[PDB]
Amino acid sequence: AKPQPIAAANWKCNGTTASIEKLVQVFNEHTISHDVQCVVAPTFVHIPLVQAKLRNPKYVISAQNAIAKSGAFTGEVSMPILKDIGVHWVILGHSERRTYYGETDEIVAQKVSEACKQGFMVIACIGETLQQREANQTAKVVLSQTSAIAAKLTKDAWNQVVLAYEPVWAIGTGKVATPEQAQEVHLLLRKWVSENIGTDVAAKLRILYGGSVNAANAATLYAKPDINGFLVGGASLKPEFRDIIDATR
Amino acid sequence: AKPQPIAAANWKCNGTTASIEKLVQVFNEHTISHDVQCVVAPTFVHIPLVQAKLRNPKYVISAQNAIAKSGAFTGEVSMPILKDIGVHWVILGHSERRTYYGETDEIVAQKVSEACKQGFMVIACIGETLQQREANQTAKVVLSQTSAIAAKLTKDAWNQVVLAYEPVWAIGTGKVATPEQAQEVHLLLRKWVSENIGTDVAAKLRILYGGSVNAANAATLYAKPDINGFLVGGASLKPEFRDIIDATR
Repeated sequence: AKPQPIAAANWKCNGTTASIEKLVQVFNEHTISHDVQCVVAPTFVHIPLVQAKLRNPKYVISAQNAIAKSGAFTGEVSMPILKDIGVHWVILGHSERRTYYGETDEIVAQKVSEACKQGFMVIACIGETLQQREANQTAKVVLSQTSAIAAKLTKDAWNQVVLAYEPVWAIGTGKVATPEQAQEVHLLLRKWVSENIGTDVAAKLRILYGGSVNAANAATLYAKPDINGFLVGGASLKPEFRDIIDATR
Repeated sequence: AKPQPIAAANWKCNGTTASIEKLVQVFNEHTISHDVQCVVAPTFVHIPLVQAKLRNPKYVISAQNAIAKSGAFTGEVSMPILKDIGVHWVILGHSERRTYYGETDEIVAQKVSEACKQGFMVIACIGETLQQREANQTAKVVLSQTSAIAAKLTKDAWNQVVLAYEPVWAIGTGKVATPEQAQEVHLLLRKWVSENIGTDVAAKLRILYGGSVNAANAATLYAKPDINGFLVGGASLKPEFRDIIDATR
């Protein structure tokens, strides 16, 4: 049996107080009747508003990034600061951060390890570029990204790990991976985890797909046996996030 | 006559809800009886708490960084998002961001220009390294940093600019610039502004000093004619920020 699914909203760098209040009300009013962990990841400055307004019992709040330690890091938000304010989920290694903001495999791996030590649930993002896919390097890349993370984790830390496979070419581009494309990658990831980390770990691990998930494509993705839900960007700013949650039934 | 001074607290990546509530109460209870703009720059996730608790009428709240535009920038906070939530001050180009987080002169200049266009008051940070100082390059460096910013500003934008001269070797090191060291740089900066931007602009411009400012050294710094207040890191997490404010009398 599949583990508990996750439907996660990565709002990225978007929102106003008014738009968030309206969308949160929509999410609150959508009654969910199956076992699913819903996640909303607002910008840092919007975390308190979401904490104040979001009440749907299936939801938890995540940060979109963090640094490991407090101190003289003007502009950054640390893991201890998030834990103190009640945020104990974090997205780490998103492609935008890997690409724009210097986050190498080593940096991502270190952040994931620090977050697990500090008691976070971590949505750790992996995924190949268009060039890597066309060179037949998808497996090599996602396994190298995953193994880099794994090298800094104890076995027991994996209870806190969620993988999000987001092919870079599918992020924001209007070009979702097909169910077959996504399932092939999720299958190979789960096999690696089973063999390298443990059979128990692999059975319980959520491996989410992201990159152009929408209300219309989500259910046929979720029907694949190794897809455990979604990390949703653009559609998660809209009422159709409700449909995406319901696609994990 | 000097323009209105500023006393600015850069909390950097520090705080808990409990510590912030206590410190804000201390700041609230310290009654200020002269014309000074006090500024507190909390981490992004702490902005709403500070907005809720800080009531001293001499204070405004600043961000420690921003990006110019909303969109698909996971982990970042944009200038429109800050304006919407009521934050209309921002620190840009802090040395930690120049050094750790890729912010070149071009990047800082672009951010300052975008922030001014969006109606922010901007505390734009400049300053030389220890090696640059020892090579007799202090003036060259701070004027190059300032001119890079200036090249992207209209004259009228300078009504929104505050410069913060923070020699890198003084930040967090227990080694404040002497009043004479700081004044020499502030004098040369103001002369450049007077000649390159305008005499009116230079007379009104606040040029703040930062780098190891504390309660005991602040008044003799402020006595210098071209120092208009302070950008304070470590001491601003403590009750002696009150003394620093009072040193601008």
